[PDB]
Amino acid sequence: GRRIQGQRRGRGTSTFRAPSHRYKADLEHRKVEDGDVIAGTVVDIEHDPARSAPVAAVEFEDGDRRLILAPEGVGVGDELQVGVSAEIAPGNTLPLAEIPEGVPVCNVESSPGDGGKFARASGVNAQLLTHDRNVAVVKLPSGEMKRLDPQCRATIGVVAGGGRTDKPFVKAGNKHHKMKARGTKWPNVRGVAMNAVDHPFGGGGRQHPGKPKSISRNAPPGRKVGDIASKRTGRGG
Amino acid sequence: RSGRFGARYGRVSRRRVAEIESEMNEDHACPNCGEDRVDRQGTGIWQCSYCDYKFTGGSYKPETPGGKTVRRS
Amino acid sequence: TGAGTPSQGKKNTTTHTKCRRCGEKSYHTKKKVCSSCGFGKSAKRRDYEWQSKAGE
RNA sequence: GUGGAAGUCUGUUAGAGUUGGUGUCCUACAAUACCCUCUCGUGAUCUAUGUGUAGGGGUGAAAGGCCCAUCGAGUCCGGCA
RNA sequence: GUCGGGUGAGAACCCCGACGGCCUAAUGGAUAAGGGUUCCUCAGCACUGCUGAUCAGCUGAGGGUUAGCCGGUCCUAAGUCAUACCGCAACUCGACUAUGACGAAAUGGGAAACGGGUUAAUAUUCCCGUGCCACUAUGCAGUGAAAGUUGACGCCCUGGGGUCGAUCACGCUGGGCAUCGCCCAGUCGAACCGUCCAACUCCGUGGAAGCCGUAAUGGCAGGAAGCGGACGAACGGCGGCAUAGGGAAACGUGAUUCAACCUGGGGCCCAUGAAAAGACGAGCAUAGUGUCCGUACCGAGAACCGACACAGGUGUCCAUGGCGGCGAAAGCCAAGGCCUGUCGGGAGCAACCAACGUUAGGGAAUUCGGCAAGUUAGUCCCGUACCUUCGGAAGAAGGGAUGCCUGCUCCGGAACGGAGCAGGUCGCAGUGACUCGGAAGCUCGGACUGUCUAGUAACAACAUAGGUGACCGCAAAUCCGCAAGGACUCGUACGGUCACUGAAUCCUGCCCAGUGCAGGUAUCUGAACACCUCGUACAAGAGGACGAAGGACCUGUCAACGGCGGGGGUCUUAAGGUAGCGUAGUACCUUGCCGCAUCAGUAGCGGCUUGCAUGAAUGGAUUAACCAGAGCUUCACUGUCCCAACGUUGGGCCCGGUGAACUGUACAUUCCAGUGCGGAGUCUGGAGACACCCAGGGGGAAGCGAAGACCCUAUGGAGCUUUACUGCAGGCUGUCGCUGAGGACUCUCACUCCGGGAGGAGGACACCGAUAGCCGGGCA
RNA sequence: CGAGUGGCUUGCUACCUCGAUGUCGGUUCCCUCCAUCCUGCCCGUGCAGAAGCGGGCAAGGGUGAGGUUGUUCGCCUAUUA
RNA sequence: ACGACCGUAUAGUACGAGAGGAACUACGGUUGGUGGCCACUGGUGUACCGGUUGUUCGAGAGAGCACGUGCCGGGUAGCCA
Ligand SMILES: [Cl-]
Ligand SMILES: [Cl-]
Ligand SMILES: [Cl-]
Ligand SMILES: [K+]
Ligand SMILES: [Mg+2]
Ligand SMILES: [Mg+2]
Ligand SMILES: [Mg+2]
Ligand SMILES: [Mg+2]
Ligand SMILES: [Mg+2]
Ligand SMILES: [Mg+2]
Ligand SMILES: [Mg+2]
Ligand SMILES: [Mg+2]
Ligand SMILES: [Mg+2]
Ligand SMILES: [Mg+2]
Ligand SMILES: [Mg+2]
Ligand SMILES: [Mg+2]
Ligand SMILES: [Mg+2]
Ligand SMILES: [Mg+2]
Ligand SMILES: [Mg+2]
Ligand SMILES: [Mg+2]
Ligand SMILES: [Mg+2]
Ligand SMILES: [Mg+2]
Ligand SMILES: [Mg+2]
Ligand SMILES: [Mg+2]
Ligand SMILES: [Mg+2]
Ligand SMILES: [Mg+2]
Ligand SMILES: [Mg+2]
Ligand SMILES: [Mg+2]
Ligand SMILES: [Mg+2]
Ligand SMILES: [Mg+2]
Ligand SMILES: [Mg+2]
Ligand SMILES: [Mg+2]
Ligand SMILES: [Mg+2]
Ligand SMILES: [Mg+2]
Ligand SMILES: [Mg+2]
Ligand SMILES: [Mg+2]
Ligand SMILES: [Mg+2]
Ligand SMILES: [Mg+2]
Ligand SMILES: [Mg+2]
Ligand SMILES: [Mg+2]
Ligand SMILES: [Mg+2]
Ligand SMILES: [Mg+2]
Ligand SMILES: [Mg+2]
Ligand SMILES: [Mg+2]
Ligand SMILES: [Mg+2]
Ligand SMILES: [Mg+2]
Ligand SMILES: [Mg+2]
Ligand SMILES: [Mg+2]
Ligand SMILES: [Mg+2]
Ligand SMILES: [Mg+2]
Ligand SMILES: [Mg+2]
Ligand code: NA
Ligand code: NA
Ligand code: NA
Ligand code: NA
Ligand code: NA
Ligand code: NA
Ligand code: NA
Ligand code: NA
Ligand code: NA
Ligand code: NA
Ligand code: NA
Ligand code: NA
Ligand code: NA
Ligand code: NA
Ligand code: NA
Ligand code: NA
Ligand code: NA
Ligand code: NA
Ligand code: NA
Ligand code: NA
Ligand code: NA
Ligand code: NA
Repeated sequence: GRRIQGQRRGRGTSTFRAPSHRYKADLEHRKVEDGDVIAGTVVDIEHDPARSAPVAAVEFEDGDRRLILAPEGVGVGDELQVGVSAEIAPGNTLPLAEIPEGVPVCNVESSPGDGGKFARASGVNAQLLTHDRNVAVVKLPSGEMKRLDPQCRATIGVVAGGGRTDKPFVKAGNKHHKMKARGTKWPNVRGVAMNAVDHPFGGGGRQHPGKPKSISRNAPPGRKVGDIASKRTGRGG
Repeated sequence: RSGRFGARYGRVSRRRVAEIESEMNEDHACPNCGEDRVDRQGTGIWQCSYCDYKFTGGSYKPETPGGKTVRRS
Repeated sequence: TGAGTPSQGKKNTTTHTKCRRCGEKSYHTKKKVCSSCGFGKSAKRRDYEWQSKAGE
């Protein structure tokens, strides 16, 4: 047979890459010596081509000009602060330790100082639940309880652009334009619509998969397709 | 509203697209001024044509249910 | 469109040109490599044993 | 009434495509052509140039399509008498 | 093309004049690539030119391309390369990270040139005139100088400014026409320097409680109009440039609509629409310097690619020449180009063929099928069904009007803009040509726009939004690499991966036995190392104990693969077909039966329906809109038919010139029969038959063309599949090494990652190397 | 029940061709056979007539148009000697 | 190179209870086939004449083009059914 589409992807050819050269900024938390004296003013609100959501242009006291993962409720003129003794309001960034429980937070770090990893897409937010000297339980948007280092910095508020998924693309053209700004090959041809040579589900005189769709985790690339290690399938039960 | 879609796509598509744009286009009471002057500048970007306030909000609404919850707690 | 005569008309692109090193018209001006002597790819001159019969 | 949206309509505008005639041609004008007819024509549009992906590998809105008249595994030489 | 004429040994096609035509986004003008001297001149015709040639893109010989201000050159783009590092057995191999370099000639960014003249051939390059830019030097000014601005940017709608062009009025110069008084051309003049400024922004004044404003949105006591002011545009106006230039001459003036160019307002995005160099910021004089490379010509029905002077293919700018009209449409005509989509002469010119016109009466009877052809048509007025997702259906359908002439009205600033009125009036016909829909209904399919088999399939197939399930918290899931490393990812679950279904609407039943996947598991099974026993002065080897993943066993799961019967009033094997739909693009029987429709209907539609062998995201049903998709009906139409005729153009036939190919064992005037390996011009018997030639339509040579695609055979091949054989990657798992201190646990010091670092997290695990068991058509 | 003729169907066989004898149906155009559908001349009749029925000789001529179906076949309609 | 049919007279006759209903012969026409011909009807008739739309030659007159007639109306000869 020939290599399946999932294998072509790995090669990182043009068709599969993201238009990085068009992307604006690698939104990461600032590196403050300590103290927390660092603050800045929201100079503008831009569209982030990589996340289909707003990103705030900020200018810091030390001259530094950098874009940022803007949560909802931030506008031009607003003063944002970053540091251990930063104020407890939307747009400000401080370790989960200095953050009062029950307060929605976004752009949470995994390892303190990594710049933020969790909850960064439109509308989402984590949820600081439990405190400690060692751990700070945070409920990620997927609903998982993530035990974290209290030193992990995070931003107060829900990520801006909420509700994006509510309106349907309606037409292929709209999907086309979105897809064109991501690292994804689109449209999608169904495996069952290909030839035996092209995909494990290909072939036949009619369209249906050969074997059952649920594939073992141990399956090799070229075969791992369909329902990957499904714990169950369907809706009933 | 969705009436620009002609006799295409079906109920739900033009239903949700109309309503979303109905609420999206409404005379929104500005934050930087209690004046009904908020207009969507782009995806999630809003502005009070009155005081020129450019701010972040939901993709289609200037304020989202989750956004209002932030101010509370 | 036919892949024959009709597809021949668009062929006004220059690729292989006179090679500064070997004098052959095989210097691919876009790759900057000579298909004949390897100039641009190799300090050594391009040469393979399959260029002649195995026992010669 | 204003406004002027649209993978919106008419359209041989340019441009793109290729349904029927199973016409003409079929030692051709042409190793895929000619004529009439027909489809699209603000968009998932068309196009020039530059540039990337290479052979059990690419590329593929998937026809086993396409990768220089070469494709259910290109071409060249070699293994090879 | 034709008639004259020119040249010449020779002229249908080389040149001149005339008459006649063709080309209008091209057959004109300017160019990119590519070609490479094809460009110009002279001399030629052996070659090449679909005939000829005195001609030529041919042959020979000469000549021809001139730049500070056009391009390159410089900058950076997708991206490329080189060096270092690292990998690899190794490299001309290989990913990342550094550095450097490369990467745009029409068409990215960018310091600066216009006018005239000139050659056989160049020309923003040469010459004359005028102008401009950069650098450097000198002199004066200046201490400013780097903040900021610019370069620098998407799609849609739109206002204002405004040049050329076009047109209008009028004047002047020249030309044309000659029933009139019209018609045509011209009426010129740059770069640059100086100056003017709408729009936007802002300031003062002012003081609106309802006003201001727009094509539209809109604006305001947080200060509206008005008034004054700051900043501030054109490739535009104006002055110079210019008793420069150009013109035979006059060498105009106003206007309208306004390409270019300038400047504003609005709207859209699950889409956000380069960068760098450079410039500005930041004056003036005088002088000096401004090298190097490109520059000819073609740019195409003869200079390019396609073996050809190939009916194919091949990017950009001229989209404002006139009438016409909605128009960058048709048709006609300028300017400019051409008669080289390059063989001619002759026959009322037959048959036959290709394109095509018209055909009485009938009117789809033709045919698989209205295939082909035809019908309809532009604009305004009236009017418009079922159905529908309320958008649509819809130009539904149907009905009427339409020219010219005279005089007017309304809208608007006006148009050489538009809407109307009254009277008169011609034709068979007023969208008079051209341009220019035939209409209606039922059913099947896919929702729609879109995609596809370059070259027999355009479709119902792919895609799609929409629906659904699966995996993953990112040191992730998925994927690429042998490695060093990499894509996804400037991404983070409203994510993105892997799959199925395929808009909306109503819905989506029952089944976990087999298979798959996943979870659990007392017990059973389960490799190697280590450990114990026997054995061996050691070893091979035999047994035992412990036992991971995996399996047995148990559970979960069908919008996983799939299934939804036989029998009787349960059995196989889990269940036993629910809503719906149904003789289906699925129904063998079959032209099922009844009905509609027709004279007649294997068709089509409707109903019934026991369904050989329908049925729910292997999605079921339904459904508006859409369609070069399949079937059927009606009106209209007509040479499709009855049944053919006549005509038009190009061939065909004859003549001059040019000049192939296919095919050929031999013989050959055959016909009827026979025979023969059963399908004979040639054998046998008869018959017929004087030779040669022209035209024809193709009966035969089992005609020519292709070592049959069908079928079988070969211990032939290849692509594909799998619970075929055997193996190989890969994943999971145990063990060993790295690996350290104190059957469950602590620690830090290796090792890993985060963090700039201090330092934090992790930590003897993980990674990596080795081996063992399992899974393993991903691959051989 | 028995004896045959034909070579249209079907089957059987594997003689001919696999370095190819172009398919079915249709169409168009030509010749033929007779086991005669009509027409001519006859015989019988359960032959009154009329209309038939059965048979003989006979191949000169004729044997047509349409609806469903690709159909051949066949079903159906109206004309017809 | 002619095949076949229908009709009238025969005849409401023969025959027959009646209903019904022939023939020999003589005529008239139809259909199919065939050969020829064009006075007549019809088609053609890019010979010809007229009308008229657009555009060009200034208008007028008179012309060119609109595919091998722009279109519309009429149409001689010939050729045809
Ligand atoms: Cl998406
Ligand atoms: Cl140039
Ligand atoms: Cl405006
Ligand atoms: K054969
Ligand atoms: Mg990042
Ligand atoms: Mg979705
Ligand atoms: Mg992409
Ligand atoms: Mg798909
Ligand atoms: Mg397929
Ligand atoms: Mg496979
Ligand atoms: Mg399917
Ligand atoms: Mg399926
Ligand atoms: Mg090819
Ligand atoms: Mg459209
Ligand atoms: Mg169209
Ligand atoms: Mg390209
Ligand atoms: Mg196939
Ligand atoms: Mg020369
Ligand atoms: Mg010359
Ligand atoms: Mg000469
Ligand atoms: Mg460069
Ligand atoms: Mg440029
Ligand atoms: Mg020249
Ligand atoms: Mg030149
Ligand atoms: Mg030529
Ligand atoms: Mg007729
Ligand atoms: Mg018929
Ligand atoms: Mg018929
Ligand atoms: Mg047709
Ligand atoms: Mg007025
Ligand atoms: Mg007409
Ligand atoms: Mg059907
Ligand atoms: Mg479709
Ligand atoms: Mg094809
Ligand atoms: Mg199609
Ligand atoms: Mg086709
Ligand atoms: Mg489909
Ligand atoms: Mg989907
Ligand atoms: Mg989805
Ligand atoms: Mg039925
Ligand atoms: Mg189900
Ligand atoms: Mg003989
Ligand atoms: Mg063979
Ligand atoms: Mg076969
Ligand atoms: Mg094989
Ligand atoms: Mg790291
Ligand atoms: Mg295999
Ligand atoms: Mg033959
Ligand atoms: Mg007989
Ligand atoms: Mg006979
Ligand atoms: Mg004419
Ligand atoms: Na399949
Ligand atoms: Na309105
Ligand atoms: Na075509
Ligand atoms: Na290969
Ligand atoms: Na070989
Ligand atoms: Na000026
Ligand atoms: Na015009
Ligand atoms: Na000639
Ligand atoms: Na379309
Ligand atoms: Na089961
Ligand atoms: Na199961
Ligand atoms: Na089923
Ligand atoms: Na389509
Ligand atoms: Na005709
Ligand atoms: Na023949
Ligand atoms: Na194969
Ligand atoms: Na017999
Ligand atoms: Na037989
Ligand atoms: Na043979
Ligand atoms: Na046949
Ligand atoms: Na006979
Ligand atoms: Na029939």
